[PDB]
Amino acid sequence: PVWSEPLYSLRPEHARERLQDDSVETVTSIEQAKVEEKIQEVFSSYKFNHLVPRLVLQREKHFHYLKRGLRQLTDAYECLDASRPWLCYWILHSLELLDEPIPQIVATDVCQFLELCQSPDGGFGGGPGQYPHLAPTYAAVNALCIIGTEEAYNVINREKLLQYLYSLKQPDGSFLMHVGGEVDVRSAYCAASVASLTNIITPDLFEGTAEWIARCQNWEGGIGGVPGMEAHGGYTFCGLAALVILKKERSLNLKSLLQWVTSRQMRFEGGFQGRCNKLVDGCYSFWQAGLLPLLHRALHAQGDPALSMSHWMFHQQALQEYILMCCQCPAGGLLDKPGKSRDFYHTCYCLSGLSIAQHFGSGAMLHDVVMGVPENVLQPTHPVYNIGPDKVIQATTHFLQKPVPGF
Amino acid sequence: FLSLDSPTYVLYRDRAEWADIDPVPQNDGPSPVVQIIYSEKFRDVYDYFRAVLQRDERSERAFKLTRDAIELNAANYTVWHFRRVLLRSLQKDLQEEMNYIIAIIEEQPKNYQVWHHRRVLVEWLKDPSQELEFIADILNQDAKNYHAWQHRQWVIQEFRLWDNELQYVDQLLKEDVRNNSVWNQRHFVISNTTGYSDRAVLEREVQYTLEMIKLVPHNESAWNYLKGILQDRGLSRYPNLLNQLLDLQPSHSSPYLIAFLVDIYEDMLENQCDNKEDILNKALELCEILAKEKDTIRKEYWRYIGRSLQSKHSRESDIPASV
Amino acid sequence: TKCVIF
Ligand SMILES: CC(C)=CCC/C(C)=C/CC/C(C)=C/CONC(=O)CP(=O)(O)O
Ligand SMILES: [Zn+2]
Repeated sequence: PVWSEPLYSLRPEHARERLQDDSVETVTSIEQAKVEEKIQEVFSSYKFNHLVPRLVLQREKHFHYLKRGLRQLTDAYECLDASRPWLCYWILHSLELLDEPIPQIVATDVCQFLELCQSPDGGFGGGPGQYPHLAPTYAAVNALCIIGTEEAYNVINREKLLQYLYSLKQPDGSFLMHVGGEVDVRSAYCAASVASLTNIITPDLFEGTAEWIARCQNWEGGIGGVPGMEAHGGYTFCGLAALVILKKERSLNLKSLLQWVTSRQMRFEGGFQGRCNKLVDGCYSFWQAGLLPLLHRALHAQGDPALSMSHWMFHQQALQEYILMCCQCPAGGLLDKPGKSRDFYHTCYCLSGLSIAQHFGSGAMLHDVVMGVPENVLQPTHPVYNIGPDKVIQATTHFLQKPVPGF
Repeated sequence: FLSLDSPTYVLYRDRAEWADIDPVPQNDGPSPVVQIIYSEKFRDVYDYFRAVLQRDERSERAFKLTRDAIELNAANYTVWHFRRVLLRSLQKDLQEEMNYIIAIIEEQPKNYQVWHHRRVLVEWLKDPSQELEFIADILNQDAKNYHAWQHRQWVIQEFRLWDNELQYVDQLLKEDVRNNSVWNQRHFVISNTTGYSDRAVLEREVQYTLEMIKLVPHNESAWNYLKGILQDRGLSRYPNLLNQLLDLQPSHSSPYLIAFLVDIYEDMLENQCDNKEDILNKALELCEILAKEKDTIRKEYWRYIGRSLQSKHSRESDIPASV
Repeated sequence: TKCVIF
């Protein structure tokens, strides 16, 4: 129809999705109302300006932003001086999603830099001379796999890496993030991610890990940082993704998990919140929505007959609308929500989430949903490692040619 | 001694007491990537930190230097490790270090390293006497600070300080009944104390929650808590729940109540209830209402549930293909 | 105003 609005967030009924505070105001409802009011303005902008809406992913702008950042950053990134391998990964993956080639000059320079970040003891640090840590170790490995050259792969010292992982392993099944460091589910994921890709998983490396992770699932259905803590999309993604790598997703109550994550998508905004009663944030477009492809695979592996064969179990269209209309910075790069400033972290995950929302795939079945101009379609991302599915296959195949350290 | 923000602050390369030390420039290689253009102060402090770390100089001046490096980037875990090495090696007064960490957390409460550092201090001293109060102050500024709640659970659990936490939880639920962190803490306290098996406790909690649901019917936290504390034993195990929820339909409806109804129906069909078919249709009707009208953002989920229920509960579900 | 994850 001519009166019909193709964009879900601009339809008249959508107005009914606004927050109902039952005339009981608290810090929570107040903060939620502020966001929705700001988001409504964005949605209404076309109408009030008397222009026909057009959702365009600003590829050109994002590319310039990334291309430059990969080489040089302002002092605004002093707070990430201990996370440079992450900057490599976030940027390289964003370029990958945007289908932008990685010049071999760049690739080799990235390899050399990550090599300087590698510890003599194993693992990677946040920068040259810094002690190894599981977070930058995970980012370093992902960056090298995105490059996927023989040179990149050879940077990783597999024997030391495994030794490093063992030095962090705890008796209860958990891992420290680094020597004398903290413990939470992130370490399980970082360890399982780098260990599986580089083929260094021994018979006892992850003993008790699946059980420890399962202990982090709480009454909410989601997973917390440590047993007892509130469920959060970041920790839930780490927990499930790690379990998928260990082939132990079944240790979890997948049904309560599914119900929890699907409830994390905001009815009005379209994007996801990180935990119940908090605010929408573009980076959760991945940490949260990324769980659906994982759950789909797990449920299907159990022979679930009710699983859709064309869509993930979340509003794909609404997520794309939120990201495209509310998370792009006009100067390039993406962000948390309107009012927040861009950064490479959100640029990486907003695009990763957009890709997830555009590409559905369950074995032979394949269905895409690209909101806005067709040029918006991105390269697909692997729901476990968050790098190109082809890069995962390529990397794993390569390392399977090597023998698990110590045989 | 000399604060990083002091108007008379001087770069380390201009300090006499550091003249014997040659700074150590960062080794980024020939053609750097993601190279950060550090400010003068930042690079100067870290060039000297790299020097003391390299020499493993365990001195009072190195100790003071870590305070500045941390101030410039509290997320630098390497500096924190060296600081802890210096705390022990130099036999530093840990209560003084406690005063120090209490101040740093106040200014950067969302940082991982600061909280882990405080935990280590408490462990070393074996003194949790200042924790609940300190955490309470942080939570008074951000009632949902994840690190704060996690540290609070650790302290309470390790030192068995359960006695007043439920009271603390009631206070915050009063302030904001929508604080999911407080509902999580409530479940944390009860689980580790009385447990939810004692019928008097479970009864008390469910009454409290339904009462909170009445006051704020659209508050998703109360609903998730209600479901969370009953779903393990099975929702169908509580026959009056369904009826009572249907009574709130009129003046307290929400996609949350409709969703709960579906969960109850789902468990009933799972424990082969009476009127197998009557319950199924009631459920599929709600699943459709939710997917088409009441909760469309979750249409793909609700259609999945509708399908799942149909798949294993329709009158023809157990009937052979030949029939 | 930014997200901290490590
Ligand atoms: C592979 C890794 C390192 C995954 C971690 C991903 C995330 C997103 C972790 C979040 C950890 C956390 C709960 C930090 C607490 O501060 N965060 C917030 O308060 C943000 P929100 O309000 O959205 O919960
Ligand atoms: Zn974010």
